[PDB]
Amino acid sequence: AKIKARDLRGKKKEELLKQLDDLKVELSQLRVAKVTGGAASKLSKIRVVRKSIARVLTVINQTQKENLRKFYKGKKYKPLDLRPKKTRAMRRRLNKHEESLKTKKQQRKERLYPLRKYAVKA
Amino acid sequence: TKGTSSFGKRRNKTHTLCRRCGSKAYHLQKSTCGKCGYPAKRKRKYNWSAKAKRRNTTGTGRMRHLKIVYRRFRHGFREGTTPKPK
Amino acid sequence: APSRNGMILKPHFHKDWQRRVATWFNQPARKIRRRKARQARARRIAPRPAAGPIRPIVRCPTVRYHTKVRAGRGFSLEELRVAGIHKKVARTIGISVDPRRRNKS
Amino acid sequence: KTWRRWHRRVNTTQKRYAICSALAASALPALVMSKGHRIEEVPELPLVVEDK
Amino acid sequence: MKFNPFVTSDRSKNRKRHFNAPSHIRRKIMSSPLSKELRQKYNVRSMPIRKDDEVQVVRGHYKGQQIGKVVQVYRKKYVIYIERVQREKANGTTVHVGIHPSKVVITRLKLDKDRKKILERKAKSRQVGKEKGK
Amino acid sequence: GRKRPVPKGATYGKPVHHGVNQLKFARSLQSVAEERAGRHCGALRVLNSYWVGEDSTYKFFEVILIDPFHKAIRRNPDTQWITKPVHKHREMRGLTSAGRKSRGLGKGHKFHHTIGGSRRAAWRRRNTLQLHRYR
Amino acid sequence: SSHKTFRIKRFLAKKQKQNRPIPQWIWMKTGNKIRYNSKRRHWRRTKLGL
RNA sequence: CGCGACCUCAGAUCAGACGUGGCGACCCGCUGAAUUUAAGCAUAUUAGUCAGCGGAGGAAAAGAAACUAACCAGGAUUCCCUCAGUAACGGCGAGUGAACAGGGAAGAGCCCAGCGCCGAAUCCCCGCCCCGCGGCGGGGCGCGGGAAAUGUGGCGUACGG
RNA sequence: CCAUCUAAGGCUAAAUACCGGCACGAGACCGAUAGUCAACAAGUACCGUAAGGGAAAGUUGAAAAGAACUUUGAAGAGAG
RNA sequence: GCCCGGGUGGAGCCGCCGCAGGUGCAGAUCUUGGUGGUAGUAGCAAAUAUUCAAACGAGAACUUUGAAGGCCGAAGUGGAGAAGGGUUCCAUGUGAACAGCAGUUGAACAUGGGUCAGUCGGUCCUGAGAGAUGGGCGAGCGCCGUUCCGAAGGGACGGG
RNA sequence: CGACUCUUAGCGGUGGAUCACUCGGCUCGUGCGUCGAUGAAGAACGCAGCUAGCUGCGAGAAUUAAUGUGAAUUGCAGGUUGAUCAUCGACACUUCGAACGCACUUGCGGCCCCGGGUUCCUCCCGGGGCUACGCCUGUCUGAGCGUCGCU
Ligand SMILES: [Mg+2]
Ligand SMILES: [Mg+2]
Ligand SMILES: [Mg+2]
Ligand SMILES: [Mg+2]
Ligand SMILES: [Mg+2]
Ligand SMILES: [Mg+2]
Ligand SMILES: [Mg+2]
Ligand SMILES: [Mg+2]
Ligand SMILES: [Mg+2]
Ligand SMILES: [Mg+2]
Ligand SMILES: [Mg+2]
Ligand SMILES: [Mg+2]
Ligand SMILES: [Mg+2]
Ligand SMILES: [Mg+2]
Ligand SMILES: [Mg+2]
Ligand SMILES: [Mg+2]
Ligand SMILES: [Mg+2]
Ligand SMILES: [Mg+2]
Ligand SMILES: [Mg+2]
Ligand SMILES: [Mg+2]
Ligand SMILES: [Mg+2]
Ligand SMILES: [Mg+2]
Ligand SMILES: [Mg+2]
Ligand SMILES: [Mg+2]
Ligand SMILES: [Mg+2]
Ligand SMILES: [Mg+2]
Ligand SMILES: [Mg+2]
Ligand SMILES: [Mg+2]
Ligand SMILES: [Mg+2]
Ligand SMILES: [Mg+2]
Ligand SMILES: [Mg+2]
Ligand SMILES: [Mg+2]
Ligand SMILES: [Mg+2]
Ligand SMILES: [Mg+2]
Ligand SMILES: [Mg+2]
Ligand SMILES: [Mg+2]
Ligand SMILES: [Mg+2]
Ligand SMILES: [Mg+2]
Ligand SMILES: [Mg+2]
Ligand SMILES: [Mg+2]
Ligand SMILES: [Mg+2]
Ligand SMILES: [Mg+2]
Ligand SMILES: [Mg+2]
Ligand SMILES: [Mg+2]
Ligand SMILES: [Zn+2]
Repeated sequence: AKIKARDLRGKKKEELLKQLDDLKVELSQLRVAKVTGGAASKLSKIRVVRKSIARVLTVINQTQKENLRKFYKGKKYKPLDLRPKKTRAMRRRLNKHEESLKTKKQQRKERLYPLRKYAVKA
Repeated sequence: TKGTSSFGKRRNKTHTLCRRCGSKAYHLQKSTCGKCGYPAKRKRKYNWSAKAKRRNTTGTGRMRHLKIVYRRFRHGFREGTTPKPK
Repeated sequence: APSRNGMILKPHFHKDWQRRVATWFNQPARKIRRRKARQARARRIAPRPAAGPIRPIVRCPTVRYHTKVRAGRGFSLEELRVAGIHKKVARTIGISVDPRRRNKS
Repeated sequence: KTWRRWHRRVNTTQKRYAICSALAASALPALVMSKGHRIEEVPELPLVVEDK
Repeated sequence: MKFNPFVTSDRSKNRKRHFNAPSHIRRKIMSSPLSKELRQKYNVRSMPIRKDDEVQVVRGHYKGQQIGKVVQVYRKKYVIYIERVQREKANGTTVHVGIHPSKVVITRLKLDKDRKKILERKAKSRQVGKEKGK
Repeated sequence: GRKRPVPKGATYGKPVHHGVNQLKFARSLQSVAEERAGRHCGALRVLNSYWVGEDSTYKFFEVILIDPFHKAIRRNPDTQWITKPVHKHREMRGLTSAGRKSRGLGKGHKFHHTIGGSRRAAWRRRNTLQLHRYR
Repeated sequence: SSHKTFRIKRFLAKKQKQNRPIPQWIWMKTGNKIRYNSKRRHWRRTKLGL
């Protein structure tokens, strides 16, 4: 009676689309019944069918994008949807490597004169 | 003649609805909004009227993306991960 | 208008002084924050002196104060060289160093 | 206006004088009772107990 | 006296939080004490009220020695309804009268798995607190 | 120079502000050129500029711009400072060498007007009341 | 006017839909302070701007 | 005439990137009044203030002397106390008005061009292989392409090298 | 004659500022003609072509237990 | 100014020693709100005009039907549109408020309905004009300019 | 006597003062200090069984998934393997808007790939993906009685 997202994950796309179509036709029948005058039991089911449709569509989209990004993880250029989505400012900062690397003159200087741990007697 | 009699002749409008700010201030003949200056890239905003500035400022509308980033910020813009399943 | 007798005054309140007023209601909070930062740095540098690098002896540069002795900005290169301290190693072992100061005496 | 003169400063010698006067007056049964404190059973109003 | 600087003692703030707490805070707020036997058995003092626990009414016009089963918990109105406390209106139909949980004591609980988990957690925490207090 | 943009004369007010066509701009033509180049190329950052020629009615400047998102500079440690967001539109904020000259920045008795950040900062610091808590 | 634009007709439709009175089950909720619809507009009195 | 370099300049729905607009309490660059005071008023004052324009950050700007001083000398910038309503400006009228030294908060110093020496010893990008890749990096292989001698990298900058 | 720097290239945290924003704490403050214009479906209703202007409005009761039923009147509205 | 008594009321309040102030109203053509006399008064008088019978209904000068007498008199008090209005249109129901008397009636209120296009218009063209690029000017948002300081054609019969 | 007027009191109206309440302000302080072509701020239109406003949301439309919690939501109906709330990291997110094929009527296109007509042979219908300006590095195609070199 209740369609849940837990057991829809293992199923593949074809029967998911078939179930979506069945839910859509059931929703259309519910709407026409509401217009022509139906029981409160049929009126209440409209929300549950809408939410079941939402669940099916959400599962479809989630699996599709998971597979897409899994397939694209091994490539240099990714679609903007699959690229990380943080603030525009943080997206154009220097990355960790080019933020950490140092000129070899400074490398030489800090190698020759490192900071020392020390204390002075009172 | 300059008053009540003249008031009967007005039957064509000067402004219409702006396509950007939504107010009825789009002068047709000048093709320009008198509230936001729609054809211009930058919005019309003078700070000699703080009331006008506060009528249509950032905090007035839906804030449908800034509201979300305000709470995304409280976790360091965590992304690409999910909580541990049951 | 002048009263019977008194001082001629020139109050400098002919501008919009009420817009630029610096109240000091955050003075205790500022002191608390400075303290906390001070102790945080002192804990951060574990055995090192809390005050910082040692500094040098200098004379105040004026007839009014030339009898007094301050703490200077840093030791100069002549003093470091004659004391046998390298200018680069002094900073990392705790000696404040500046190259601007001369030594006339 | 927020820049009213909220705070006042008192001389350190005057503060110490006030503290001394309060301490001295705390040792007189008449003044302590007139303050309203019920000390009719107290054995000795400069009440001192050990450090335990 | 409260010393934590991050928790408020402001009357208006506390009242606002109380009157706009969400439902899962309402569940916490409407808790009522256990009977003496249950308290001694479970080493627990208070429990949030559930739908079909039974109750002794301690204060109000309906105080008495009648064990009454709760019919439903109206969290929006901060009220529970007991199957025996009720009054008849003008037309003769009988309606339940609201009773606040704080004026209510449980006779015995509905032992669900979550309920017994909560009871065991409360008892364990109280016992470890007492042992630390030793 | 710079003549006052007023309708015919009509700079209404007291006679001390009646001047029209002998006024001088506060910024140099080099700074104006740098700001024009920066405005036209909004994706680059202005580094410096130099004079290459002039005549009666024109002055010619060549201005260096840097593309901040090119790897050739983003991977070079000593020039990646310009890629920081803080250095946007230096010519518009008067931070280039030519722009700085007009701000009256300096050290010594000649430049007391800009003790602190700038003229704005000095004027602010000198024109507030420090109403202390105790007074 | 019989001649009208699509956006004008849509705005008119929304304004007309907004003009109904409140449902009778509103006023006897618990946390309710509404007695009637105070935003009702009559075509003779207020002229919709535009 | 043709073919080939280089220079200068075009065309692209060429491959990959970047800017626009908003908020604007605090900050930076311009432009910038008149009410008002002077018991009138034009210089002054209001005020480099309001209004106007542009550009940012979490702070901004400033900053390691073409400095202060004249002392037995101090030593980047910034902020507070004081210097001081003082030196000074001003129909010397009304009014305006800093700085050095001194005590503190904090405290951090550095890098190029040039001059020269190193077989351009330098950098970017495409293809394949290996690592992890939700801040696209490291290693290797490419008689792969390009930039660059109209000058990339290492040493090196006034405290000398 | 002395003194002191080395301009016309560049980077740099901390102390400092903050009537906007997020999240908090407090008060010798105001207590519905007060305090924000706005304690409430308030920048809302409403006015102006437009720039823009801009309100009024808190309190049953512990719990609706919000007056069944009879009677006069068409009803509002009354008596029990 | 205050203290008691009586009544109403239903949850906080005052005395003394100090401290602090947004601390005392008859006026300001004071601000906001409320209420009087005037006063059951002025008035409900521009464009000739209404009458009889019946029905419905608690209720009829005003509603509906029938009859009579009138007016608009085709440059209309007729039949349709443009602009503007935006559901005022239609049916049913109600008579609290509104329609400055009344209403059984309404453009009021409450429930529901109603606008169908290859050919009717928009959509296309250009007019007076408006307005980008190139260019120029401009501290700057931007402004001038519309062929003028432009490498301004992405088209085609045909042939290979 | 009666009417009318005046005064005082009781009661009843009218009105909404006073008092007592306060999920609201004002002021000070603290920590953080984060928007946008991967499409912001703002606007429009829609979305509930009964829904006008406010609020929430976006054709998955008073919300989907996931995690925590653990038996409700409620004005009336209807129906523990997890109701409702909260958190929020997955997913989705209509039209305008810097707003981006050209214009602003939602009018008119162009190119490529799919599904219907065809059984590609072209139209027609539907679906999907591109088609703004400036600018940087590189690539390709070019122009020049610009400077040259061999014929
Ligand atoms: Mg702007
Ligand atoms: Mg006198
Ligand atoms: Mg005197
Ligand atoms: Mg605690
Ligand atoms: Mg100037
Ligand atoms: Mg100069
Ligand atoms: Mg009208
Ligand atoms: Mg005067
Ligand atoms: Mg005058
Ligand atoms: Mg003057
Ligand atoms: Mg001046
Ligand atoms: Mg300004
Ligand atoms: Mg900007
Ligand atoms: Mg930012
Ligand atoms: Mg800086
Ligand atoms: Mg130097
Ligand atoms: Mg100094
Ligand atoms: Mg003095
Ligand atoms: Mg004189
Ligand atoms: Mg001055
Ligand atoms: Mg000093
Ligand atoms: Mg110190
Ligand atoms: Mg070199
Ligand atoms: Mg130099
Ligand atoms: Mg320098
Ligand atoms: Mg700098
Ligand atoms: Mg405190
Ligand atoms: Mg009141
Ligand atoms: Mg009341
Ligand atoms: Mg009460
Ligand atoms: Mg007060
Ligand atoms: Mg009065
Ligand atoms: Mg009369
Ligand atoms: Mg007609
Ligand atoms: Mg007709
Ligand atoms: Mg009709
Ligand atoms: Mg009437
Ligand atoms: Mg036909
Ligand atoms: Mg133009
Ligand atoms: Mg009376
Ligand atoms: Mg709706
Ligand atoms: Mg869910
Ligand atoms: Mg759950
Ligand atoms: Mg058109
Ligand atoms: Zn507009």
